[PDB]
Amino acid sequence: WNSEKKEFLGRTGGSWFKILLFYVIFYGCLAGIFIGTIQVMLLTISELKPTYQDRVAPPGLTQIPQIQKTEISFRPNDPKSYEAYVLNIIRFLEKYKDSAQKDDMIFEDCGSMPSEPKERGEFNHERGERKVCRFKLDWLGNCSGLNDESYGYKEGKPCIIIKLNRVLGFKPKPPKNESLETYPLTMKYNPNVLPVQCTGKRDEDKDKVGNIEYFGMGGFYGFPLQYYPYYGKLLQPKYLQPLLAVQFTNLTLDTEIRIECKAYGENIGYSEKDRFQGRFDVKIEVKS
Amino acid sequence: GMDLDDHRLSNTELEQKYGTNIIQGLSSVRATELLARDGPNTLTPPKQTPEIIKFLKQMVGGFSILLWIGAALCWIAFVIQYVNNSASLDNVYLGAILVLVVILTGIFAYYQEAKSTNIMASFSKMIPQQALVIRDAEKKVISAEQLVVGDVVEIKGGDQIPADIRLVFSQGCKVDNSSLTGESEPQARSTEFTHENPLETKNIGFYSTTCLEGTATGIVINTGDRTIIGRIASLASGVGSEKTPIAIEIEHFVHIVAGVAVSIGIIFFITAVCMKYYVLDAIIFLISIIVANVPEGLLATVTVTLSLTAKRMAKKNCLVKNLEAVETLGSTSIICSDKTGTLTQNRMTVAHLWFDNQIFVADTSENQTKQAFDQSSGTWASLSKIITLCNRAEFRPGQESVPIMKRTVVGDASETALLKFSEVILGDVMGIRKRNHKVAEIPFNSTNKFQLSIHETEDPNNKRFLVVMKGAPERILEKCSTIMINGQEQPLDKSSADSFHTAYMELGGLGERVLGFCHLYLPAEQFPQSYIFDVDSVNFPTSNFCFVGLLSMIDPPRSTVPDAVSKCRSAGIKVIMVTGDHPITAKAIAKSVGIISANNETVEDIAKRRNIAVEQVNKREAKAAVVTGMELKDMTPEQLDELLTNYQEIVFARTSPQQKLIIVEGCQRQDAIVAVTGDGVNDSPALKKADIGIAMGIAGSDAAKNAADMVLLDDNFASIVTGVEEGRLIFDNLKKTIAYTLTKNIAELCPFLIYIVAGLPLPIGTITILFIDLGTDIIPSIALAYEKAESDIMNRKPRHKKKDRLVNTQLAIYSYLHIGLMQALGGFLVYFTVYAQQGFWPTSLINLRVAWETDDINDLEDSYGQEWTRYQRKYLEWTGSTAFFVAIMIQQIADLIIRKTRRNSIFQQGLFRNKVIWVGIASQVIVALILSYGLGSVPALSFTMLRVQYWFVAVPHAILIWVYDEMRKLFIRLYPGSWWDKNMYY
Ligand SMILES: *[C@@H]1O[C@H](CO)[C@@H](O)[C@H](O)[C@H]1NC(C)=O
Ligand code: ALF
Ligand SMILES: [K+]
Ligand SMILES: [K+]
Repeated sequence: WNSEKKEFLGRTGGSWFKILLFYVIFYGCLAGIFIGTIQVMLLTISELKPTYQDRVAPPGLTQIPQIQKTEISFRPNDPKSYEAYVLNIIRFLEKYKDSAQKDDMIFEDCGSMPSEPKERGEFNHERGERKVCRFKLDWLGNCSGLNDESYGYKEGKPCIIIKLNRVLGFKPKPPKNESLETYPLTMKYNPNVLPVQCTGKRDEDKDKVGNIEYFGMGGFYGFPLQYYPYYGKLLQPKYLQPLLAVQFTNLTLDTEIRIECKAYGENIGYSEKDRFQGRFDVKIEVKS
Repeated sequence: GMDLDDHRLSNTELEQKYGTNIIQGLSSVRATELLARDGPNTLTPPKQTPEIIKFLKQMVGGFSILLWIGAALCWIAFVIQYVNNSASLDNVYLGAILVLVVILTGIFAYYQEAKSTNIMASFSKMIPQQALVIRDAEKKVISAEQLVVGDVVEIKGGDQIPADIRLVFSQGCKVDNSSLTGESEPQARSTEFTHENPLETKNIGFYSTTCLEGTATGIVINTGDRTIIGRIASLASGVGSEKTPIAIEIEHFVHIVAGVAVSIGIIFFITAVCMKYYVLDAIIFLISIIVANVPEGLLATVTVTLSLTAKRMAKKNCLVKNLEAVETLGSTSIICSDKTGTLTQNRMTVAHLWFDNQIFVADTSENQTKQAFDQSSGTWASLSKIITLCNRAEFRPGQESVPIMKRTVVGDASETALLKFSEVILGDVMGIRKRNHKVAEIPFNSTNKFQLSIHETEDPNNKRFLVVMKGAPERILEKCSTIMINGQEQPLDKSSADSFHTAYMELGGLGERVLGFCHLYLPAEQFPQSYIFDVDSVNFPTSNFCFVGLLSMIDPPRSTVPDAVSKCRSAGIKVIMVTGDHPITAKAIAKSVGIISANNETVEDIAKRRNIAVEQVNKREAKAAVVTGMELKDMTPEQLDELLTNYQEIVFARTSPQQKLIIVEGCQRQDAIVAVTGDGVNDSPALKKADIGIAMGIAGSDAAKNAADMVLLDDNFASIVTGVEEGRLIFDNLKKTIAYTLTKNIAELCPFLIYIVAGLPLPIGTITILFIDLGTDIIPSIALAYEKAESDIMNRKPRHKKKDRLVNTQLAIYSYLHIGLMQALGGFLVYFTVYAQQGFWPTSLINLRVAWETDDINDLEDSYGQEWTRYQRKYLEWTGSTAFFVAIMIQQIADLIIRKTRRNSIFQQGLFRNKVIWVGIASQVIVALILSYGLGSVPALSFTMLRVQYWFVAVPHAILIWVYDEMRKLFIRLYPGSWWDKNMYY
């Protein structure tokens, strides 16, 4: 480096200070503007209501076993075979014990028959948190009834739990009594239940699925409209969403059965691109 | 291949060397035996690589090194996708699209690097098919390819020379050495030693120069590629300049951008594996890194800017054989230039008339009747008579619709310039020649040196006798008594005696061949109209004539060459002349046409002025130099560089076709781009070696025209100044296009760089990037090519070949570190806004990619607690992809407006003045509209329809980018050269 006019690495010392100061101010300002624009963007969004609900507009549905690849295959002889399955159920259902629904400040008792959607609040910073409706475990008859082979969760002839994805400000509207939904219902109760009737995907398959029995609130095969709407996690603490058990006592063993459980509503839709929007997909095989 | 010729030796002395008899010829036995060792008499044709190899050679075309790795890794990831199944997969689709674009850009770069090495096309016309050889005392005509060193041949008049021949008998032989000198000025050949070196020894013929007249017996000294045209051909075809100076800059440019691609690829691959990622994950990271850095469309579009301006230059009569040639002109530094044909009209025409002891200037160009032809009106009235009467030259037929000067003539180079002069001045000289019928005829001889004719003037009544004699000026005063001034015939005096020689000496010192004219009206007393003049020089007098007038001929410069050379020199370009013509003509041509200034004096001029020895005076004080081809032999390469450096107005004369390459390589070893402008076979070897060669269209030999890179269709040396202008403009607009694509590449790269480190969900898919580079910016990228320079390029000097380059660290760090990062920050604002409107806040997106990409999870919670299905998250991810892609192009509308001007505000160039940049802006908006917010993005290609508010989220950063750019351009205008012009200029 020429000892003649400094110019280490091209440049003298004073100009070294000039260029680093320029780049520190360049990038510092550039970052100031980027985080600044982010903050002005975040002002528009409310902490309480999503600006848009375009994607989650059709509500999705998911099985509580939390199965790896849409599949449930086990041996009633081997405990480990279904060990992870029943563990996932127990983990989810821990929250619904009367044990946990103990505080009357945050938990209120909502009717044991379906009710009109409880409009608690308006989404403002007022009145603090909102009381969530209780859901008692016993309504999951024969599956986490707390006894009567509850602990097994139907180790033979399995049992799943159907859950409707939480969407904020969403009061679902069950289909009107236009015609027969499916088999002769004789189970109208139209206003306050989202009908959820598990069915056999494979029509050619003579639905070797066998008996299919749903355990709901007061024996109604749907979601009680009382719990809805959803005020968000911040407004509603541990909001216990409605849950519907399903016993599957199949007369077909060591054969894989594919079933699709659909939510029928005029406000609920389903799509062929999203096989977990409005629908299920369960492949259960009870190996020996 | 020997240039050690043998002209000193006598006939007896050579005949012992070549084992031949000058009269018995050679036995056909020794013909066979010598043909064996030496080979056939033929120029071996050049070696051209098959086009299939050149095409497939263009498949490692710089960027294709990284794109091959890209499609390799794509299919390698698909190999690992055999191990683990993936139905909806884009690594086969992406690998295919990549190989498609390697082959795509390859076939364009194939046309761009073109090489016409069709040199033998021109040489075949001149090579002779037959020879008049004599072997074993038997006259036979055989094919010239059978000749061998030292068999006798009988050169005939009007036939090409069969080989490089040394004459040993000659009777009025005159040959055409324009294939070595570029002049058709016949050099007559004796049979004896004239000069030391064999270029003009007057006793050796040359291969395939035409034999203008006479008969000469000779013995062949060299045959084949060792001949002088053989050596010219070896240099023109073998020294094939594949190196071009335009593509040395873009080759170095792909070196640096591939450099930065590779370096950040290993930086983030080692920090991938350090982050406990499987090599499969990290190599998908490398595929995205190289597709982000590589400017996909840059090189492809470049050849379209180049060929566009190639055909546009060709509509202005500048044919550009090689697409590269359009830049090679301009950013050039030294113009070595042939004179005749190129700087010269290559038509001997008259320029100066000396009558009444007074000097006059005439029409030299295609112009007509430009002179003070109205001074004496009586001396010039008879002077026209002697000019038109004393010529045997004639115009060829069918010339009623073709300009006078531009006409076909049969006759002598000297006589035909006077035919042209009399024909522009007096309408039909044939009329007055025919009228003033020529009764007496005189033969002409080479020793004669004068020509005379007696005509019976067809005046109605006068019908006297007029004798008119023209010839060398030396003879005229020797045989003249009464001069004429204004009709009256005044006798000569002591004054005019020396006056004639002094004027003549100064006129001939300007390279002008002088011819003097005298006449005499013979009295009717001695010779009436019945008296006839016998041709054997008995009846007419040869002394005591009447001097009419004097004139001179020069072969003038082309109409425009002086002014065009003025403008080249005034654009920082040193002009050198290189031609085969004697340095008396050359210096006058050179000082005329703007090559030598009027107060610049060679060593000759100063030694003549001071009347001191040339050894005494030094060298530096003379700013102009005239170096003969003969003193360049003894010249050493170090002192060729000495003089190239010391003086700036240098002309080389009587210079061998090999010394043209010697001088051009001498320039180029001084970091100087060179452009040699030529017309003849002697120029062709030095036309290849130039960084660009420029040939004359109609007035240029074929051999130069196939060696060239620009063929000037109308021999207009005024296309050079505009060719420089457009070349320097094309270079600056290439800088603009390049930096434009480079700055985008960063905002394409930052999403994957964050998605590897921070785990935010992929902000733009690797397949969507290709839509940016390959679709939206191809019309913007060509629309910058129509930009105009902020300041006149001519006011500035050429670029230094090495000192200032096409891409410099200032343009690179501006594009990558300044505008790329502002763009990517703008793109990420749209990313975070399109996630934060559906529930996923900024803060609560880190590390999510893992759960995000997990398809068993259909109930992911967002910041409002809603549950999300996989497919819904995947559609949102796609809307993040299109949000980010649209954001960057919106700031690419601003990028295109800042890149139009590298020096001053958009107001000064004018945003509206370029229409094509608005086609580019519109092309960008319309392609994104056809893509995202419309059909073709409903289910496909990582494309979703966008909320209308998402298009305009990126106008804040794209006003910011233009503002910041504009501010530094304002400050470089304001304070030039004070650390802002140095650190903040493209
Ligand atoms: C399921 O619940 C009903 C409740 O009345 C009970 O009668 C039935 O036995 C139960 N099934 C089994 C297998 O215990
Ligand atoms: F001036 Al030339 F060939 F045309 F030497
Ligand atoms: K790219
Ligand atoms: K060339």
